Amino acid sequence: SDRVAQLTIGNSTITTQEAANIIVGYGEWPSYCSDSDATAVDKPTRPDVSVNRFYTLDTKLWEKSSKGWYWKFPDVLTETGVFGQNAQFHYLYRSGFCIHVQCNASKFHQGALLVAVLPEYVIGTVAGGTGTEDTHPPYKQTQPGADGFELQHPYVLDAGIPISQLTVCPHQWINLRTNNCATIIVPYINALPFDSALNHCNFGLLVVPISPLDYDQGATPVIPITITLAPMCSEFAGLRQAVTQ
Amino acid sequence: SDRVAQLTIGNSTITTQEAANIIVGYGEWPSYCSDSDATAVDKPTRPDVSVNRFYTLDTKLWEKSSKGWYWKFPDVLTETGVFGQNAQFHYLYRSGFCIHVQCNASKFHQGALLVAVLPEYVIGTVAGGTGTEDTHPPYKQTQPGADGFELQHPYVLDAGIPISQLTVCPHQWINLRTNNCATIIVPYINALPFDSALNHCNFGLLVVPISPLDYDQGATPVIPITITLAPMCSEFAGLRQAVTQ
Amino acid sequence: SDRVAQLTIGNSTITTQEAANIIVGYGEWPSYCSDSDATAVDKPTRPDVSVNRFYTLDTKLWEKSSKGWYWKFPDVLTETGVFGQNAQFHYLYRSGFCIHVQCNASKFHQGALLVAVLPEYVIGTVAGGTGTEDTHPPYKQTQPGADGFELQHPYVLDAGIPISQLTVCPHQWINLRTNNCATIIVPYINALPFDSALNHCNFGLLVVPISPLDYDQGATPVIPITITLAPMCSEFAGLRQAVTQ
Amino acid sequence: GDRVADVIESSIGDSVSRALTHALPAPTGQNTQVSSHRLDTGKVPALQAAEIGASSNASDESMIETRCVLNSHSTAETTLDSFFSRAGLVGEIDLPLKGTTNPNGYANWDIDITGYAQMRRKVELFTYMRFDAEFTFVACTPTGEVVPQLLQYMFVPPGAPKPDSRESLAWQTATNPSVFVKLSDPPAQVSVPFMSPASAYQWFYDGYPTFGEHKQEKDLEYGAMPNNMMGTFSVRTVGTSKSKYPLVVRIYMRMKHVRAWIPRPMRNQNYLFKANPNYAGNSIKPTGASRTAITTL
Amino acid sequence: GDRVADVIESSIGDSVSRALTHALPAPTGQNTQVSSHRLDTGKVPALQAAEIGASSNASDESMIETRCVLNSHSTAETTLDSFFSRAGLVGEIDLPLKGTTNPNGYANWDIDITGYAQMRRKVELFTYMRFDAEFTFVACTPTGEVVPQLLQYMFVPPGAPKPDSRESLAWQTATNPSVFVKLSDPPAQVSVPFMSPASAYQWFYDGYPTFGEHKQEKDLEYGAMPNNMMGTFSVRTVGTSKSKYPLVVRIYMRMKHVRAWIPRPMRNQNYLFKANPNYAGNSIKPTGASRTAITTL
Amino acid sequence: EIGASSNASDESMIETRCVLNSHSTAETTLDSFFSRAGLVGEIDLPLKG
Amino acid sequence: ETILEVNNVPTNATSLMERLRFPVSAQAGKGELCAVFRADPGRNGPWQSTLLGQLCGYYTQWSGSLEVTFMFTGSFMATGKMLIAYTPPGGPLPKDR
Amino acid sequence: SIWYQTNYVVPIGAPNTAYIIALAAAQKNFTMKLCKDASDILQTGTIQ
Ligand SMILES: CCCCCCCCCCCCC/C=C\[C@H](O)[C@H](N)CO
Ligand SMILES: CCCCCCCCCCCCC/C=C\[C@H](O)[C@H](N)CO
Ligand SMILES: [Cl-]
Ligand SMILES: [K+]
Ligand SMILES: [K+]
Ligand SMILES: [K+]
Ligand code: NA
Ligand code: NA
Repeated sequence: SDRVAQLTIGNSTITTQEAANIIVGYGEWPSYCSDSDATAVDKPTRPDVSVNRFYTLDTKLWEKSSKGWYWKFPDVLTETGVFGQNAQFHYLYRSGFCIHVQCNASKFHQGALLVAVLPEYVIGTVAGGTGTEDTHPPYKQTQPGADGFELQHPYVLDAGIPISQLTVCPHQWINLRTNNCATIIVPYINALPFDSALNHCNFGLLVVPISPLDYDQGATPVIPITITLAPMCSEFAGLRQAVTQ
Repeated sequence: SDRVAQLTIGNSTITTQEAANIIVGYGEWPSYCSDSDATAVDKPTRPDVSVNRFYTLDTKLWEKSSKGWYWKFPDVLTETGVFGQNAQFHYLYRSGFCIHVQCNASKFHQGALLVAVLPEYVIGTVAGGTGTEDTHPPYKQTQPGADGFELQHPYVLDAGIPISQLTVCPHQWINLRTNNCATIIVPYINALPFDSALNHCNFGLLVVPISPLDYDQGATPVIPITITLAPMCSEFAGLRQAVTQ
Repeated sequence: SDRVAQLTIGNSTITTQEAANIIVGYGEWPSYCSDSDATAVDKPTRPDVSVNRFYTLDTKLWEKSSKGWYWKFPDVLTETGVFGQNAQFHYLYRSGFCIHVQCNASKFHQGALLVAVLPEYVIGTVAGGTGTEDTHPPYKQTQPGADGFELQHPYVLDAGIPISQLTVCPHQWINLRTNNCATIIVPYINALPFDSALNHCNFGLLVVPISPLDYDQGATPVIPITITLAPMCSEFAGLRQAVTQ
Repeated sequence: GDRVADVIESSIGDSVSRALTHALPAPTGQNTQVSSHRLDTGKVPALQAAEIGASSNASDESMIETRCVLNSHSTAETTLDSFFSRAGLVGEIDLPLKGTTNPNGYANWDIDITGYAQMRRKVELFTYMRFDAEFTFVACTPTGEVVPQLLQYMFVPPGAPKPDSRESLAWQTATNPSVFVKLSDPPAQVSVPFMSPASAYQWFYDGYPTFGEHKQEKDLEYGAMPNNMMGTFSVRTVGTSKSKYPLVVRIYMRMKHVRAWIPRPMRNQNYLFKANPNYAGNSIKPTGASRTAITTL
Repeated sequence: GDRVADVIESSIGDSVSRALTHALPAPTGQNTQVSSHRLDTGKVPALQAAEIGASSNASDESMIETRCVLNSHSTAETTLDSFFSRAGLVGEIDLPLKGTTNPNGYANWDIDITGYAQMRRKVELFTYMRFDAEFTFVACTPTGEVVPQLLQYMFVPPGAPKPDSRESLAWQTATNPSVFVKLSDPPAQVSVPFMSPASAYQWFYDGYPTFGEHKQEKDLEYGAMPNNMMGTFSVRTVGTSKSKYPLVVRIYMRMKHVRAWIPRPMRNQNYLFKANPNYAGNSIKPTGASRTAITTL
Repeated sequence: EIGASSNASDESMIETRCVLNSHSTAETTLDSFFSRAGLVGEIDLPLKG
Repeated sequence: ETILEVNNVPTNATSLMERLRFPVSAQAGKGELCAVFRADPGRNGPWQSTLLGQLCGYYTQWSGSLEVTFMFTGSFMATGKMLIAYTPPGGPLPKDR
Repeated sequence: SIWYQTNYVVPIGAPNTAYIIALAAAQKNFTMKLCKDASDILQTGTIQ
């Protein structure tokens, strides 16, 4: 009754029989922008069911040596479905998200993933190693799209900050002996009421193994991690031609 | 809700996620001695939290060939902590006990221990084997201290009485496929209101394998049995110098 | 009716037929620590009768040439009885004290002792005599245990302060032509609600002859001074293993 | 007075024995109620968890279809007095003419009822027992003949002087109780109160009577309970000259006004010695009978 | 709950400090009442028993014949704030150009007011003291000249990084409080709260700060009270280049909102070391002056 | 795994006494923490350079 | 709650993640020590990895109770019982359970 | 200090080693006082 769950939005339904409750980021559900917080004057478009629905975007393989990955929002979805089209045809965008990370193994496998959402996840570089070069991360690294990107130095989250404190952010753990998914609801987080879905990623999703995957030889060795997410309360404004960058 | 339990007394807390309820010996909780049952006139001392708390005293290894063990109360504790000190400095003592026996294995191990409390557990000898010698058990056998003692002839409980009827005494079973602990609460049992903690053991604790331990080669072979106990409602009187025997 | 007295606490009773009233230090009786002054959250243990009772710890011989002695509290008692055990097993301690100093002679003997309690009695050294060396008193001198310690320079109390002003502290005199004992009740004095019985001595007891002992040849020449004391309202907290230092 | 909250909300000193169970009247065996078929999920009286430590709570009615049976069978014969208030032999004293034992017309018997197995096994079903008793003394010659002889029985509590001859001054019996009876009279019989310094006699005492080192030399005192040591029963022929007849005194005890606490497993090995549970290690026998296989009668 | 009588009638837990005495208002010295001659037996105010431990209760009126005197003399100047709320020197820091001490334009002074005798003797009249304080900083050259120099004072609580150079990053002072002032400005001055982890500062601590063996090597810690250790006062000339002027900073402290407990005998021997009562054993002097005989002035 | 911090308190893990806590939480407000001036810039105006 | 680095021993950059977890495994016997650490939140050591430890650094004094929650991440089929103890001031590192 | 009360037990087929993750925080009675600078200053030279 805390372990079983069904999430239905749009024409999509997710089920899980080994859940660990649901986290509502910063204790606040997503909502549409009020007339007093808004500034842009055109009437927005709110497509509803055709964009607020679950999209399964990618699968990674968890290996005994995996470092961890990240995805950026709304970047992961800007080229997918009717949501993508709207994000491309409109200058302004805003929405919340329901994130459902999936990973099942067996009662004989073990390991624990930390699944967290970090708003304004700015990536740093190793500065030429010596720390004397002011190098910058390239586009494919700051906005990896649906493929996500692998962390080079998980301990400092590729940004000079301790992953040990990442739990100060909305998160759940997928500890194999306990659950097989993480569900996080994130409201729209920004210092502006609407923004560009292309130029700005409001938050990053981090999936990092903290207790490494293990099992005895002979047990299924391919343990996938699949990412499914749904935009909530999407609004778009400032219509013109479609743009991808 | 019968399987999960938390026992907190003093500065100590025990948890178990595979319990089988709690037995309250002879359906009576421990209590302090009333003014009408009492006879000694000095005002007793009731140390409370510093003596009524859990003490983990010993660990035994359960082997496929184990015979069983016993411990005597309050003997097991007369040299431990503030309780021991009080038992030594005072002629008179009385208390009840919360006994928690621990033993976890795996869903592939098997076996069953009988955990029982037998008041006035007088040990007998084999009488020189032929039964013609009136020999007596030595001190280390009648009051083994925290180490306990191994039974030589479990079937007759080293006292000429059938272990098959030991269940007429407050008890629980630790049957590995079901639970991993036994919890028994024992009130003060004696024909006198207070007594010497040194000269008299009010009861013995018996932990005897009745269905032998078994498992296939390759499964963890070291299966410990740990004894944790807590005095309840301890009272001491007749103060003088410390004495150990 | 000011001269006769009986002090009974625990299983001990003191009598005197030549008293000079009772001093209650700083006009305040000992008490337990209130819930608002307290800071430590564990429930304390208050052993009562087994620790708040009179302990006779030492006897000194008063000689025509005696300099004086001091004892430190609770140091004098940390290794005695159930009190000692509690002081050793617990980090925190607090209590008041009833001090009864005894000294009888005859109607033909003479002399006067000053019996005083000095809170936070820090001992100093003679600084290598010349005063150029920053030497420090050793442990056996700062915490002499039940034996007490003899003053080297009573006039400055081995601490650079005048014994002539020691009467600004709770005190009584044992002037042989008048009385044969001194009784002082001391409340717990500290800037903290509880403290370590081992690392900190709350006060020192001083017994110093101010008018030297005298008598004619032929009168009993052995005039003992015996120290008897009782902790009052003892409380202990922060339980763990026993520690002596 | 008490000002700190923890002292006020304290249960230190609670002298009330909180009991989880209570006795109900039960003069007859329980009746049987009509039951029918039950084909239901969730409810399952047949399934148990013996690990808990309780006995099964399943009844006839929930396991098979039963009729109504009104049960008038009495439970009166299984009360403790019904079971114990029957006189059994607990002592035997020989007063022979020629012999090694009690050859001088008198004998001192320390009161201990553990010398005879029938009685001993019944009382040892319990740990503590409190009761009054009726003692009957049957005396005759070794052939069971009745001869014209006068005897004196004297109860000697601990600390009273034990006679050491048929003419001991102790037989003046100015304070101890004595019974003067002829062998030709019916058996002498008296009532005895509950005499222990304790609230009950205890057949098992796991301890030592005194403090000290418990060196092997004094291990014969393990389990020795002075609270059960009621004294000596002394008997003599009443005369300054030796009796013309060899005598035997059999002592029977009948408990009454009985209370017992803490039931224990019943003895399954032969008794060897008085007041001590030693058993023959070379002859440990199964509690009952055996058979050759678990699949045949 | 508590059923045994002794638990019910117990005073265990009484947290009320029962006081035998109480403060009364006393803004002026006590008056004198008229008294006359008394020639009476039984009543004797002149006779005392100093052994009791109390001071004499005899008054002027009962020892001589007195007139009436209405005393308006105020008691206000002997309150603790009147006595202590006067600023005295408690520290001196040298910042020379050439030298062995603080030669690099900065200095760290551990806060300890026991380095100067006037102030130290006054506060040591009590065992415990709780108060707020006003600190004033007077800076100039060693001749008392005022030069155009900018200084930075920083309070470094225990655990904050102490600067180790005039250019230490610690001078960024993002959280510690700092005062930037010119020698030409009036003395800098600030208010400081009561900062101890304890309820009071204590000038005497008869104990050790840590557990363990107290071997002679670590006897320099006897009497060390971390509760009085408030941190470091750091000062520097504000620049990356050395100052053109030698400087001296004098630190004055003025207590206010003072409470004190447990009076003690006042120091009668010279002070030798900070926070420790060592005195010169070869020069123990009488508390005051002497004369040649008890019978002449 | 749920993502929340433990809700267990002192009272439910050990036997506690009553403690009336007057310790203030005022110094950990954001203004207490941040309203303290720190160096954020340094500008050099040299003669030669 | 943030991650406490009880296993603050490895220092090479490629093993830094190992600091976030410590192990348990089948012991061959009895009452073995698994790990130890000081409970002082503002002291160098394990607590420096926690946000509490870090915020603690901006304050000279602190007061209050702390809590450490331990999550077991072995397989569902693994069982065990551990004794976690807190030793108040004055007690030296326990030599045995 | 953390001790083995009994033992880590596993059946055939499950790993013999497993890990524990510790999470720490303060209780509701926790407060702090006397704001000061942290012991670390995270810069070596000037930040460019
Ligand atoms: C004038 C004749 C009077 C005879 C008096 C007989 C008194 C008998 C008292 C009943 C004692 C019950 C048995 C008590 C203890 C056991 O025998 C053993 N000592 C147990 O170790
Ligand atoms: C920006 C300038 C701020 C200067 C800060 C000054 C804080 C001073 C706090 C008052 C401390 C009182 C003295 C305390 C203890 C004694 O000096 C000794 N340690 C006693 O052994
Ligand atoms: Cl700390
Ligand atoms: K019936
Ligand atoms: K006046
Ligand atoms: K509060
Ligand atoms: Na059932
Ligand atoms: Na008078």
